[PDB]
Amino acid sequence: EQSIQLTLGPWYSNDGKYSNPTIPVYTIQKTRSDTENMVVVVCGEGYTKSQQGKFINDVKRLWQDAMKYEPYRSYADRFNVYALCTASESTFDNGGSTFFDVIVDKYNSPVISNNLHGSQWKNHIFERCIGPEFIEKIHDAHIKKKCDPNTIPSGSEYEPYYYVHDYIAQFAMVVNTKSDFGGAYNNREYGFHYFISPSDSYRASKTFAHAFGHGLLGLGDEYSNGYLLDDKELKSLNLSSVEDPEKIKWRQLLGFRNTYTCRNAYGSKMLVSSYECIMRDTNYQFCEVCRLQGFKRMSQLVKDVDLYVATPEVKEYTGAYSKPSDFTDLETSSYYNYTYNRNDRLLSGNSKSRFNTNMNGKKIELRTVIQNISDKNARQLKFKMWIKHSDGSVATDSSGNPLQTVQTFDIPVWNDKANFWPLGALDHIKSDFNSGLKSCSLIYQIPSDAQLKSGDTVAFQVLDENGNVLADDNTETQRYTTVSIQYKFEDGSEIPNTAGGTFTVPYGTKLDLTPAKTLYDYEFIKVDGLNKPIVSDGTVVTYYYKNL
Ligand SMILES: [Zn+2]
Ligand SMILES: [Zn+2]
Repeated sequence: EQSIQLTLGPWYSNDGKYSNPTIPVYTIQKTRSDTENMVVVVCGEGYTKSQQGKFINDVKRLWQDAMKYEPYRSYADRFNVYALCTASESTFDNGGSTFFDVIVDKYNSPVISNNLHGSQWKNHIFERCIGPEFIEKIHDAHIKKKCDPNTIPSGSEYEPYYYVHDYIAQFAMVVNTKSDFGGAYNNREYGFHYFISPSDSYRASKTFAHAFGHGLLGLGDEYSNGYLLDDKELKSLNLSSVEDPEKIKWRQLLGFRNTYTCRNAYGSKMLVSSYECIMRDTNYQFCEVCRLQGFKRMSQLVKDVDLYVATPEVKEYTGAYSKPSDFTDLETSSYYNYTYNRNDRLLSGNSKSRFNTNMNGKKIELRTVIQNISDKNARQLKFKMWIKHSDGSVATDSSGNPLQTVQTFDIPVWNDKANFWPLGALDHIKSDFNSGLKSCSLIYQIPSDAQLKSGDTVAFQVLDENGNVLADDNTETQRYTTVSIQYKFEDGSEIPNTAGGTFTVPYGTKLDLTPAKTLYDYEFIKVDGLNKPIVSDGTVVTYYYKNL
């Protein structure tokens, strides 16, 4: 009941096998209008018509798994996700005719092969054919197509299609295979903004999250080689060749969690902020620099986000890794020595129980990084830190004074926001990493006469100007809860061409999103499940739309 139709001439289907395809559209997630959310369009490669149920379930699995990683998780309910059921004549492994002519080259890179059947512009199909039709028929903006992609253009072959990657934040192509491969194609000046990953490889979800890190978050491969020249140094979001810690772009993050600049290989001139990142090796999480940069990138596409508050940490303050000269050795072994030293001093998250009665007279530091997303309003955050007894009470010194401290930090405006992948940008040239960025450190001396008890821990809060708690000592290990979204007609029927997925949120989160006025041509009636704390797995939020 919901589909788009394409007209593919010889440049896109030279053998005529997909000259006029009908493509069913499935909505996996639609929590707001497409103008308010980041739109993700996923197509299938090497799935025959009878395998489209497998494709939709594969897209839901890979998507739900990608949304478990920060920074994507912080925006999980701000994406609209659509699965386009592109049918191939053959499965990918059987090797016959497929919708996207994907081949795996000698370097294990998956590519759309224009020369497989002579379709000269096959790898331009997303922005010249699928994108404009989807943006006209399905996307809430309903932008009319203005170009015929099968006729010879009189001017630029690229400029008429630049709008496609502003309405569609990302194109993803999932290949029906167990083969292990991954490929990201980002070059907006030449219309490319898609990636190719497999449905069933041993690391399928990890590959998907990594490739999405290039496409959506604008991040580079952290296994990259070479010395970055000035233009490449300024352009890169998460790589650097600056050996001086006083000048490196991410100097404010040094010593925050596992952030210690190091070479990405022996003798390498390419430096990374952490050796343990998914952008270098798919077995890891996103590093703090990738989390910050990716959060900043997505804030440009969903503009109701005001602040980034990295999860604070508490460590015993010994003086180690407290000044730039402590970060001059860039060997990978120096990164690992740094992480062992941090483990030995950690007093937060899973190491909260490492606080003991021998902490009297010792200093402790509450540290985090904050990014202001506003280019207009400066912010003031208040940090509170105290020593709390196992029975909730606040520990005191030998005179009855509580072992508590407070500090206020100013967060400057993000003045350079227009240079950081704003909506409509074709590239990234230069940006000031420190614009709107503030590393916050509260160093408190535990009194020599502190009355410490067995089971005491460090408690803390980060508060906004109105006293709202943005983060606390329970944040790092807080439970996440699974939410399921369902789409129904007024009579209770599941809306055809919907395949409602799940995402996770911090326990107690109140979802406050304005539902889209329409789902396909159905008008919104009501929603059950919003503006109420999510405190159970399998919590269902049901969106009701009126049938035609
Ligand atoms: Zn990569
Ligand atoms: Zn990283």
